[PDB]
Amino acid sequence: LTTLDVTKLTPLSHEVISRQATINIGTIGHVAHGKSTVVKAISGVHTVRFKNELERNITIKLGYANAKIYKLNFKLVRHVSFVDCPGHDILMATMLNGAAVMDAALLLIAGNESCPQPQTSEHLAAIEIHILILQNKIDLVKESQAKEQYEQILAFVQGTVAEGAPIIPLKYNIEVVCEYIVKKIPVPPRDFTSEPRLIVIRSFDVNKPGCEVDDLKGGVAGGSILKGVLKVGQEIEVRPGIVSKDSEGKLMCKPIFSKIVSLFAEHNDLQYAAPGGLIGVGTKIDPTLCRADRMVGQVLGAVGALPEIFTELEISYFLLRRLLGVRTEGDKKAAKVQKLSKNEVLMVNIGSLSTGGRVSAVKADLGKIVLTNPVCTEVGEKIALSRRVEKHWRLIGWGQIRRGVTIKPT
Amino acid sequence: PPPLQAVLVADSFDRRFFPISKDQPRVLLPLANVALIDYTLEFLTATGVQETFVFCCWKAAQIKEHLLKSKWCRPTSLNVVRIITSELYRSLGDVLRDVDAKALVRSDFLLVYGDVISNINITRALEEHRLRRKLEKNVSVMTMIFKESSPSHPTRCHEDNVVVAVDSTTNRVLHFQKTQGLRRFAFPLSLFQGSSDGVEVRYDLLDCHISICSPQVAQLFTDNFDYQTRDDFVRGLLVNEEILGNQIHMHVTAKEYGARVSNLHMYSAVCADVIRRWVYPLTPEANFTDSTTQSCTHSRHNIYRGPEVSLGHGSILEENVLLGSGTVIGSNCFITNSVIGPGCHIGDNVVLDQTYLWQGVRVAAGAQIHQSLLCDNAEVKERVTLKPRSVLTSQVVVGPNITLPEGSVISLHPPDAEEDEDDGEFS
Amino acid sequence: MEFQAVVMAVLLPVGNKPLIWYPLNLLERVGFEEVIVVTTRDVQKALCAEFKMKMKPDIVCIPDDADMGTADSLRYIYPKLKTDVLVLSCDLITDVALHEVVDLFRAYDASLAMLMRKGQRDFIGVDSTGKRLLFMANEADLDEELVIKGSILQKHPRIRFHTGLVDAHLYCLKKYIVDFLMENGSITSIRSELIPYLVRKQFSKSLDIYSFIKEANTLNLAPYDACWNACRGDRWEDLSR
Repeated sequence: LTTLDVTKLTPLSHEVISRQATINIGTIGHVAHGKSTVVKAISGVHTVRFKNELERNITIKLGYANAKIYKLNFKLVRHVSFVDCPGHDILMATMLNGAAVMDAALLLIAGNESCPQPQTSEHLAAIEIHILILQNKIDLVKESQAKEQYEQILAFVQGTVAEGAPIIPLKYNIEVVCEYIVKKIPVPPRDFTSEPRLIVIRSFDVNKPGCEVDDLKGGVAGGSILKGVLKVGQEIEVRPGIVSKDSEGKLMCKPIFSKIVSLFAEHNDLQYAAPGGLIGVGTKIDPTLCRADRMVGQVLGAVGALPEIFTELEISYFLLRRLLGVRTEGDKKAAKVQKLSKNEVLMVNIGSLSTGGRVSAVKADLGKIVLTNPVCTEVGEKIALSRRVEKHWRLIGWGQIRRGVTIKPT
Repeated sequence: PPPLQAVLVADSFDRRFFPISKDQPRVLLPLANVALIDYTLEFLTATGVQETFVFCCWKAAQIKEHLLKSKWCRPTSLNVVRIITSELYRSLGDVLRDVDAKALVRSDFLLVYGDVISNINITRALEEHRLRRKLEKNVSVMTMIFKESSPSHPTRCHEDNVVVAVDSTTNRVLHFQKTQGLRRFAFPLSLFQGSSDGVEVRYDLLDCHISICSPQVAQLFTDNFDYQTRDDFVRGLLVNEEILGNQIHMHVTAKEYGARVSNLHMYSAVCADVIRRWVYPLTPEANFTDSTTQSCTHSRHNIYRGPEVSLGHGSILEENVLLGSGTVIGSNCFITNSVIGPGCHIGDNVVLDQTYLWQGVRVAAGAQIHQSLLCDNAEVKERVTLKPRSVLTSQVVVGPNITLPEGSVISLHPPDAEEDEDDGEFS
Repeated sequence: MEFQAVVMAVLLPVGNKPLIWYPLNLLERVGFEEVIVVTTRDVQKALCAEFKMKMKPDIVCIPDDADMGTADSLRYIYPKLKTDVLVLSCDLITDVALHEVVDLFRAYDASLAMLMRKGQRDFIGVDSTGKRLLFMANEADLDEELVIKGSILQKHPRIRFHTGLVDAHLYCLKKYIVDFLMENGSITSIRSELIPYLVRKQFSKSLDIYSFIKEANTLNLAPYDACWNACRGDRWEDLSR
């Protein structure tokens, strides 16, 4: 069983005190709905199932999956989490907007062919950045296996400009990859001394229908801790808060303050918060105010996080020429990034907070994007800019915040 | 079980009525001496809606003033209208996102534009929608209202003509696309293979712009930022099939009238239909809005006469003519298929054909007017002939002895109108 | 006389009783004292001699060349054609009352009448009444999108589409259709090119094409599974006959 406590000063990255979810390990590849099988083989069947609702954004939501690594009746050495979502562009844009995203990169490519999807995955991995490829072409001829190894060696030589030092090749491969990762995954330095900061990527309401008159607990939000550690009972505050435009003008933003009643992992978690996981903070918030995924896109802070609420931000336009790595044989203007057209709806994904916005104006140096909803991320952090090519939003450019409009109601 | 709710959009976000919209909101344009908002509100009241919200962005003050002095704002009215105004709205997507954020709707609401003339009863469609939602466990998300028609009818304007491919058995929409500027149409083959029981392509439908919606529609709008209009949402859902399936269903009616005015072509077609009692019980003499001025009497050939008309000697009202109260008609006038607003003044020997005169319009004797539109307080001098499709807006007075060309839209504002003047047509 | 029964064969007297006997009997179920059959020559231009051992009311047989399609066979047999024709195929096992199909050729004075059945790849589209087909195409010539003209929707704003339907290869055809076939050698098979050509040509004193939908039987297709199904159903079919 767990051996957690409520007395800690400076925990270690691989400290056995928590031993629940230490480093978020992302897996980006051309699996095409095959990486789920790899994650299940490496982690389990249904280890993480605590709150299920109607999915809101299936294709734009990152998915976390913890896994405990033990060796020797065995001793748990580390516990990393597999993070992978459909759509490499969204993950790449989230990674290239700050830090604390997929510390260890893995490639679940196939050893069957070298299709354009592997090239796109390699380009995404290069843009985001430690990487480690893996041959998923199980049950293949030995001569075909050697030919695939030669082809993968050629591809790795081509990619060695950015990252070319991966090595890997039905359950034996899982153990071999686990041992290689444990030997090779460097420990990431995380600053736990800063004030707690989390991004809410999921909302929930555990009040069952026809519940008790007093036994009605609500306000169990879910997300990822940005920087710092928080304990149960802390007076946390929501940076976005409740926004109401009923004032016939600028929308008043009232922050929500609540005590952190509990913190839950996939298993029973302790009061302390381990950075790098999809922790669920169950607070004493109104269940109505946070419906199913209604409270997503917010920042949970304990001491009034420095990110001030913003309505419009002036960014610096810097876009890519073509689609990164994606250039099909046809390529009939498919990899043609259009210019900064006015009144175009595009999302800015600052770290994990993804808001939307329409470009009001721009003259060659600063686009004044009015956010679709009020956001509070930073004052000069790197903000991405993604646009929908064909029913799929894809990263189009980067920029930095220079000025804009802010407000702070209380 | 919960009371019916209907979100009303009082802002046609496109620009299809300049320069008319620059002076008066489109929603308040008098169709038959009655505002379009009154028509839509009466439709909603008759069909059984109990709570309505009207969202206004353009000239919200005038719409609010008109609404607060209407019948539906009285405490005895069964519909509780609520005016929501905000200058940041730019499309229907913004309105639906605000609806989701403020969380007005409870379940199974109505989505209609603010310029819809209809008398549809949606009880059967509502029952079908609710039954399918309960049977399929929240799979169905939208229900559309379409009126059967022929591709040659004037109401089917070439701009908004649409074609659909649907499932005959389950009334499920599988493809949807407008037909503007097209000689041939394309249909994806995939929908054939998914269900090989027989798809049906329909081109005889008319888009009544009436929708039955679920809070899932609001959630999809507040997730998909790029969506701006209903067509965008429909196409995006029909291109994103496997993920969040969310089948869209359709209800087709063939015994009741429903249309949405969007341009002068549709305005004229709808006015002609309304005068000819096509939207019964809604009728100019029915006085569905209990106002003293719109009291009317109905006679042969659909000659609608208000109080204190004082028809002049020798004048002839041929058919399909409505006269506002307080109008004055000269001698030997010939008025046909036209609508004259209250308080107008017409001279002698004037010929009016398929024209539309709002309140306060003054016309000198001897004029010939065909198929044109004259906004309120306009004036025309003697020996002036107006060609079809002409437009006079907001007190513009046309000088004597001139004949305007076919396409002649004029207004006080210089740039938008093709010509601006106050005492002539030559500069 | 204005119908001249014509039987195509490019078959094999397989089954309990000869295969070619099954459609031919149908011809003697309703008149048709005389019938023209065209045999193959790639294998041997002598199958007519083998078929001459049957006991039908009256038979006419004509040999062909080694390579010749159905349209090519009609091109060869044209000098024996004087009126409208009724093209059939040897592989066809059905109990259809033929009088329905010819009625479409009779009442509406159509230029083409065909029989089409609910099978149990090629798209067809008929009008609301389900008699006059308006469109037809195959996935071979379509890449991803099915194209419909504006004019046909102007004249017919409601088209019902069928996908899994199976042809019976039975067609009542006019004489000037055969004359047009004479005028152009670009046509090699009826089903492959001739019918869609007429369907498209209906919209440029016009062309009328009608299909009758059935719900009872198909033809013995080339695959052996179809032959097995036909053998299984032959006992039930011949119970009435």
